[PDB]
Amino acid sequence: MAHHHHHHMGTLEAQTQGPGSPEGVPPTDRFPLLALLRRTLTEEQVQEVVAKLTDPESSAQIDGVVSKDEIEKFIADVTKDEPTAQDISRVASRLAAGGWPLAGVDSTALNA
Repeated sequence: MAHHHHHHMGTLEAQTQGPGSPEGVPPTDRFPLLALLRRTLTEEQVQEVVAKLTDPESSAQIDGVVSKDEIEKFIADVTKDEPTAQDISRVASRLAAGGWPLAGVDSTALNA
């Protein structure tokens, strides 16, 4: 009820850059790209969501519980206001592919 759905209207494949060529970066919450806080979760903000999500201790007090719905909470927490299957899927893709220690993860593919 009330909730509509704007169809896929967006051919604007955005580019990336960062400081130049972001690779070899350590898993540090404070990247230069974290100077952007907006409703529309771009890569940086998604990687931030997962950077928070990946700490199972902190989540236990941020909202007070640990349940996988937490993804939605953290997304909406980033001024998204609108955690849809898109957001949950992307974030989930990051944390799913974000296999900690040596899982074969790319230290550059975390950017776009």
